Amino acid sequence: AIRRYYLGAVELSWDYRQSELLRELHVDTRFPATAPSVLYKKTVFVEFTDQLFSVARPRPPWMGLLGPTIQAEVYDTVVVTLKNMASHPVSLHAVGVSFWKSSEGAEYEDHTSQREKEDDKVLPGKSQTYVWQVLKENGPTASDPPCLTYSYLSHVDLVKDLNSGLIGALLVCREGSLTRERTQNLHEFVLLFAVFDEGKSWHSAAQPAMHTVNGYVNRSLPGLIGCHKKSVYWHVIGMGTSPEVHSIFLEGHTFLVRHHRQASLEISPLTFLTAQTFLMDLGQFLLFCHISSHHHGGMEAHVRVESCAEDGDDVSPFIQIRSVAKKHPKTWVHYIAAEEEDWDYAPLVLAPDDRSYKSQYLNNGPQRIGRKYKKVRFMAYTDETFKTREAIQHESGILGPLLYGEVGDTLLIIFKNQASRPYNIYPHGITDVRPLYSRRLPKGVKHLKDFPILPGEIFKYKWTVTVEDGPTKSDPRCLTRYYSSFVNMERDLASGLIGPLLICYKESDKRNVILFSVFDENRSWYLTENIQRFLPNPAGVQLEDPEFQASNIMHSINGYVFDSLQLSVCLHEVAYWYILSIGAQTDFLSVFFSGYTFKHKMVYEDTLTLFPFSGETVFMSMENPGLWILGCHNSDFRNRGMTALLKVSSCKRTRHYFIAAVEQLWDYGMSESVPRFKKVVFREFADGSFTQPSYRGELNKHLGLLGPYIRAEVEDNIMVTFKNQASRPYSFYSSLISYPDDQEQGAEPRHNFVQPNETRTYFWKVQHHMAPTEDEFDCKAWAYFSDVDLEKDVHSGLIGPLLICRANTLNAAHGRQVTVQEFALFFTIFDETKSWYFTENVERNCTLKENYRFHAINGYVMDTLPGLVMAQNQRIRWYLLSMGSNENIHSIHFSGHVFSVRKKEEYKMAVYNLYPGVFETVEMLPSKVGIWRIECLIGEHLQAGMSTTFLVYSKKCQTPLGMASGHIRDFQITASGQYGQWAPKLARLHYSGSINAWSTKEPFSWIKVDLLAPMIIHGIKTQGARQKFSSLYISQFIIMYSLDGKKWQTYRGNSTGTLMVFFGNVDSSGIKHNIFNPPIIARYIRLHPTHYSIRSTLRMELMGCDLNSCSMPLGMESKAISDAQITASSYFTNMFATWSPSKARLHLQGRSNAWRPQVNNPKEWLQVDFQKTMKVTGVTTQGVKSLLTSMYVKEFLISSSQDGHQWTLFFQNGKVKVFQGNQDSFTPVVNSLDPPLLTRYLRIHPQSWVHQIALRMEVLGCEAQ
Amino acid sequence: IQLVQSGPELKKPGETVKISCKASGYTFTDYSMHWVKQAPGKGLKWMGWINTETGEPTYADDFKGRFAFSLETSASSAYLQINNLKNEDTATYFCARCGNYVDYAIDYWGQGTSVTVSSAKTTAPSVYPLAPVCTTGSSVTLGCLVKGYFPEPVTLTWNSGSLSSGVHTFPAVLQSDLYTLSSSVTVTSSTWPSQSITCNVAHPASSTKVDKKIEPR
Amino acid sequence: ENVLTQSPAIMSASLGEKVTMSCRATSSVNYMYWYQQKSDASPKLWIFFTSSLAPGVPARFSGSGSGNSYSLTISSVEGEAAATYYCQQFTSSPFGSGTKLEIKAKRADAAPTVSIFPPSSEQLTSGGASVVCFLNNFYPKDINVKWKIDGSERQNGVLNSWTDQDSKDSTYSMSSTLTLTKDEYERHNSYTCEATHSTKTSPIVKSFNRNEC
Ligand SMILES: *[C@@H]1O[C@H](CO)[C@@H](O[C@@H]2O[C@H](CO)[C@@H](O[C@@H]3O[C@H](CO[C@H]4O[C@H](CO)[C@@H](O)[C@H](O)[C@@H]4O)[C@@H](O)[C@H](O[C@H]4O[C@H](CO)[C@@H](O)[C@H](O)[C@@H]4O)[C@@H]3O)[C@H](O)[C@H]2NC(C)=O)[C@H](O)[C@H]1NC(C)=O
Ligand SMILES: *[C@@H]1O[C@H](CO)[C@@H](O[C@@H]2O[C@H](CO)[C@@H](O)[C@H](O)[C@H]2NC(C)=O)[C@H](O)[C@H]1NC(C)=O
Ligand SMILES: *[C@@H]1O[C@H](CO)[C@@H](O)[C@H](O)[C@H]1NC(C)=O
Ligand SMILES: [Ca+2]
Ligand SMILES: [Cu+2]
Ligand SMILES: [Zn+2]
Repeated sequence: AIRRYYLGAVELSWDYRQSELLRELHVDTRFPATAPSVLYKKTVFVEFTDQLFSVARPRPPWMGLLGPTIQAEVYDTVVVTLKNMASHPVSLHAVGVSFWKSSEGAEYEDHTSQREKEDDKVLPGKSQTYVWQVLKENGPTASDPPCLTYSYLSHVDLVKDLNSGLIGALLVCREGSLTRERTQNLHEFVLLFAVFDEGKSWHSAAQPAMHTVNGYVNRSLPGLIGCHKKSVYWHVIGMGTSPEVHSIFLEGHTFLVRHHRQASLEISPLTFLTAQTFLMDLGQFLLFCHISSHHHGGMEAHVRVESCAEDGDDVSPFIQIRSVAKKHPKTWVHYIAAEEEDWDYAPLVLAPDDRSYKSQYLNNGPQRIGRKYKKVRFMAYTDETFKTREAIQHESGILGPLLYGEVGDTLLIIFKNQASRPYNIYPHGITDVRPLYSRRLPKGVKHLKDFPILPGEIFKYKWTVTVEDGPTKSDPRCLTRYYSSFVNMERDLASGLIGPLLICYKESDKRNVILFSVFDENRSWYLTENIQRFLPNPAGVQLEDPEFQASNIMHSINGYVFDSLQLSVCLHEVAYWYILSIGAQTDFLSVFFSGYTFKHKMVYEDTLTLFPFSGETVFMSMENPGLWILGCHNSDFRNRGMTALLKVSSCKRTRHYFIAAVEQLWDYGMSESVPRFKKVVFREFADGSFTQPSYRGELNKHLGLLGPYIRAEVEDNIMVTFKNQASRPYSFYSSLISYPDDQEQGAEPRHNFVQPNETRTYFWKVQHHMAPTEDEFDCKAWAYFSDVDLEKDVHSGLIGPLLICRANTLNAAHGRQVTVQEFALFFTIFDETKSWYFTENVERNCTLKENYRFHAINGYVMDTLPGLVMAQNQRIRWYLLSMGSNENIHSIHFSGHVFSVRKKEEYKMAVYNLYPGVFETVEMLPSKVGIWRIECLIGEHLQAGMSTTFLVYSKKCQTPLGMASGHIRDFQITASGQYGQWAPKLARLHYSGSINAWSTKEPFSWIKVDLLAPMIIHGIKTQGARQKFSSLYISQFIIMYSLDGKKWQTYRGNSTGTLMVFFGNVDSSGIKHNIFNPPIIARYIRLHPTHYSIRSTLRMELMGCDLNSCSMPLGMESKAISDAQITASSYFTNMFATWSPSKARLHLQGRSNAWRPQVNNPKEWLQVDFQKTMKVTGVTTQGVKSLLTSMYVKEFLISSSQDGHQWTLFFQNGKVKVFQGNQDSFTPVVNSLDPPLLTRYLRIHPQSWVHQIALRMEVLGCEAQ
Repeated sequence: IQLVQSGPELKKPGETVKISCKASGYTFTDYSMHWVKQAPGKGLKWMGWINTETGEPTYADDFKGRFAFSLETSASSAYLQINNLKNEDTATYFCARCGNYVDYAIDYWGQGTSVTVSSAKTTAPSVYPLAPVCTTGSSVTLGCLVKGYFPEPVTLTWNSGSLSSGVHTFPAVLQSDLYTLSSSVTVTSSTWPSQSITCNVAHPASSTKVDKKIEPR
Repeated sequence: ENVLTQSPAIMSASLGEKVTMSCRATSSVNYMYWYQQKSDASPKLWIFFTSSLAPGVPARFSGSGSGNSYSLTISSVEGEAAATYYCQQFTSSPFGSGTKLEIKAKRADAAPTVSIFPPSSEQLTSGGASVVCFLNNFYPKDINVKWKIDGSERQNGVLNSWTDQDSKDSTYSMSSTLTLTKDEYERHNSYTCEATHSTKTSPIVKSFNRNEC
């Protein structure tokens, strides 16, 4: 149930091409050879068999730069001894597991002891061990693979660490990995698609940037051997400190990440995906990057399946297919010509302007043809004459016939070329294609893909659909792939050849299609022939200028740019949507639908990401009349062409939210280090009488720059009255707005858009579709913003959370779910130069702008965000959201924490890649207690400041802060208004006498306590006093608190309204406990009396804890500690009773309710076993009063141990702290130990008492080791 | 603990005028502060406030473009420097506090200031002692009519804050470009002219002091 | 924009009568405050935080409420606490105080005490003088003051000036001062001053003549 590991760090030589260099464990005769090949310095992790770090275990070449692979399971432990032997210090942050702050790998605004901080930097020599828990919650879920992809690395400096090569491998399986893993089968190869950059490595001081796969560029990776007809598990771990992505294809295979078909393996910064694939073939294959930007010429490696010796249940394939139907697959009848025509990218043009964006790309002139171009399509014909065309249609131009096929069906694709050049026809995603009739190849044609059909040929292709290229019962009915030519991929693509492919399952029949294409006419074979025909001048010349190219990169929707495609669908009607992104593009498209919500991986989303050369299938229900545009979400597009609209048209209570849009002045980091800037936000208000912006506190203080929670269940209503302040006009769009069917006549473009200082109300019924699925969580996240300029005013500051809770779950008057502390995170980049309010930001007197880039979570930077505080064993529901441009592909990570997400199934994650626009919900429950960090794991974001700390605390650490005994010293107490000789220091609870509390005649009085340190606070015990007969006290009061000097804010916890009114005492002697679930974090705290009785008098005590939650009852009183762990030197044993050492529990009662030594003397003692190693901050002692004989211990020393024979007494100042104890039977006495001690066995020795030695106890402590 | 303001000024339609508000006996820098407007009619009209931790004031809506709020940390005081003083700026301006924290209210006040819209002179008064009608009863009434003075008022009492009871000091109706008030007191036939009642009328804007005693004819 | 309306305006009370005054406001607030101006004095804090009383107020006062309509109740009012009352709120900006509110106690009709005065020494050596006339301790402040000289009268020139409700008695007094020049005095004979109240049908008056006393 434990495993042992050893490891260090070493600097060496590495080249990215030739192997055999990663074996410097025995010196070789290779030093003369200092010739191109190219070499740098790189540093990595190195394994060692033993504990003296000299026996260097060898490694295989397929790993490459990967640190030694590490394994564990549930109910386990992991003991790893790191030792830096290189130059720079290294750490060891981990993901997926469980550690105790003594093992993190990063130091931040943690307010923690430095003993728990040396793990944050391991420096050369030395050692420093770590240990990880892999506890209950970290285990894998059901529909999860047998094992899960996680990792580790040094976190001392992210930008330099990952680019110097500090990285490793760390899978974690469940109880079920001990089995003899079939050594000639499973194999389980580990891959790293890392982007490396020596230009900001550790050691470097215009350097080269590199796309490697485990460290190998240009098809240089050996060692990849998997068996024949048996699958293999891909443990992919994307890196790259730069953002960017890698749409990764395997030459002739698909993938089985999760439960859906995947041609591409779309990775992004720090992804953690586990694919599976079947190796049905023999021979050698390639795995390359299919990005249009061929800087990625390195992301290519070699794969060879081979034969083996002699299918055990290891998630044996699950795409089961057989017979639940009736009819047979039909051989299909298709005739396709690749002939030539001319194309208008906007047959509905207009406006011959100049300043227009639609002039460069479209307006025909004497030197820019803009509008019409000569291309080459895939035309559909009815027979073999190829001289009668199948009815071509609008709303699917420039493209070829729809090509449909079930599993096992047959497609007879007959191809005739009627063009000036040889073109091909070839499908994607399908793994089975050969000529009809024959099996074998032409002449020297190693693979049919890139074989040209001559201008006149007639070739008979036979496509057949297997299963290992289709659905899984999980994904939608018909995944989407493409077909076109292959003899010149990029150019044939830009020439005009394109066509659709569909693979369905049985158990306008299939509707219309959409291709998002960047048609690069500038590489068409009909470039030098498009001039000689269309342009009025020949010797144009001088085209090397970068706006002749941007005069015809026709950013098109199908074959139509600038609102030229106008398809039509009625109301209520249901439409599948097969979407694709093929073209130049280079990157991914964040497509969206104005006022429409669609279903993706059987989940509901607002925006859908589209990788290059990636088919994604969706479907949406049409129940929103009007006229709706499309879009791209990714910046300079749309402007440049990509539009097309839709013209839909026809053929218990309610929750009220008064919202406006004001403009504050924001500063992201007053901490650390300052200019203050001007943005525009939303704020919850009170009335249309817009005077009282409802104050956001406690439950809404993490929000900061975000708009307010607008909560709503399903089947109720959502009224959004929205008045607009500000200067420029903005709006309120949701994609959940559902205007009723109004104004027939013709389809009207939806108005929205309110001029400043004007009001518009929104009122729509929440439908079931906006709600979360039965399979989903309790409350799905939705986006909402302003639709006036969805890019600029989004960098200005208008965004918020629209939450749709499900069923009768958002209860009470509070309008929250209350069973869960729910938070919202917003990972994006802010660039003030696009803001509407940037001109006025010349805030100085009288040139690179790199400090206007704010990598800001919720608008904070470098731990500056406060308001993240969650209960211990509570379930928390996080909401991650990414927006902006395509740089925002954030890898969200909670320091050491693991979370769960639901998309049809419930999987498990530690880092989330937040693709922009998509809004997904996650949940988690935290175990370890303290303050942790929330980061975006992208290297160049942590140092740019994208980070904030979040505290989890103890819900059962209540210790008197010190008002009583005097732990709270006398100078800490202050107040204004004091009447006369009723001093604020007399406010100590249970203190009577002549004068005995603190009063004040004055009206607006208060009283201040300084805790000297940022302390956690868990409640206030409020009393009063008596002057002869009149009971005086506080009947009603409210709370103030601060943190540094004068950032004072009120207490509005547990919603209620404006702020929480506390109820005071009622009598003199009577005590009142005003707890608060939502606790306070402060050090200065003031109380304000609102309704006294005669005079504001007060006798009090504060209930609190330290910032790391160490003052916990371990289990003495609550009987969580077993008696077999509680003994002594003896025990008063006889017949009247027995005072067993197991009877000395604080507050434990009985006729024999204590421990008593059989002989009284200053030698006796009592001992406690913990069976593990724990931390202790104090003891609490308590005597007993049997009969009329009071029995307690007046003084006691304390000694500690790790074993059971050797003891080290508790010292202080110079000698041993004689802890003074009880003076009565009842009242317990705390003695907070200082310093705290890490221990396993604890002893207590008396030195003096009363009558006879007797005691009950409870130990303030906390978990550790 | 008090708010000692300055005595009222006198200006012409549209100038520059600076008041004050010295503190009490506490830490002035921590606490907030308002100025108030109180016309000879309406109940109250708010002027504004200033977070006097380091000086960052605000304003109300009715009043814009012709006011000011400054600071003097030394003597713990706030100012009101009114420019472009239009004519209807004729009202009593005050001083507030609110406390140090939650919901700013009011704590103390002080004396006023108001000399708007002013046209005329200034001058010392004209103390005229009064006389009785001849002999009847033991419930005689006595006065101290003073008429002929501007910037109101004068230290008007009897023997300077001593033997004085049953008085009705009357509002000085403006007539017409100069104020005019009267005094009042009642005594029984066993007080005067034995207890030497001497009125006192000391002007403030001219430091004048005119005490004319009472005696019958 | 945050408007508070005071209800009622000014009421006719009674020395010991349960009387309340609201202060309803368009914009709704959470915490309310009240202030008393004792006849144009430097105002004073009286109720703070909705209902509780400040240090230094006869316990006969109270009042409360929440939201859109607050109130100020008094059990037994006395002429002492008879002055002006404004409500003021703090939930936004600006903090528009209420309109107006005042108290007039009970007590009963009070005949005016009468007295007339003559010119002075250095007074009649200044182009005239003044004939002063007083009405001290009466109720209610309803009133009428006119003059008569032998027969010829004069309505302009009277300097009438009421006071405010008192405390020891809640009675009202009033000043009056008309004058002319010197050749009105030694030349005209009589000199009378009237006081037609709602207590005495014919006014309680005094006598005349330029010579005599
Ligand atoms: C201010 O607002 C906060 C809201 O955050 C309130 O805090 C909640 O207070 C309630 C008490 O009123 C707490 O409720 C109790 O929680 C316990 C948790 O135990 C387990 O519960 C589920 C079981 O499925 C587990 O999933 C979970 O992980 C825990 O392990 C429960 O034990 C309690 O349940 C039952 O208790 C008694 C039995 O004695 C039953 O009679 C009850 O009917 C109930 O079924 C109970 O649910 C709650 O935990 C607090 N919130 C959080 C996040 O912990 C404050 O009360 C509120 N205060 C004020 C002044 O307004
Ligand atoms: C919203 O509209 C009101 C009404 O016009 C604005 O009030 C004006 O504010 C300016 C600013 O100083 C004044 O000069 C005008 O006198 C005001 N007009 C009226 C009729 O009172 C208000 O300022 C507007 N809000 C914003 C944020 O511009
Ligand atoms: C990889 O191939 C590219 C092709 O352009 C070349 O420029 C680069 O130098 C090569 N690198 C290695 C290590 O072979
Ligand atoms: Ca640490
Ligand atoms: Cu990021
Ligand atoms: Zn790549």
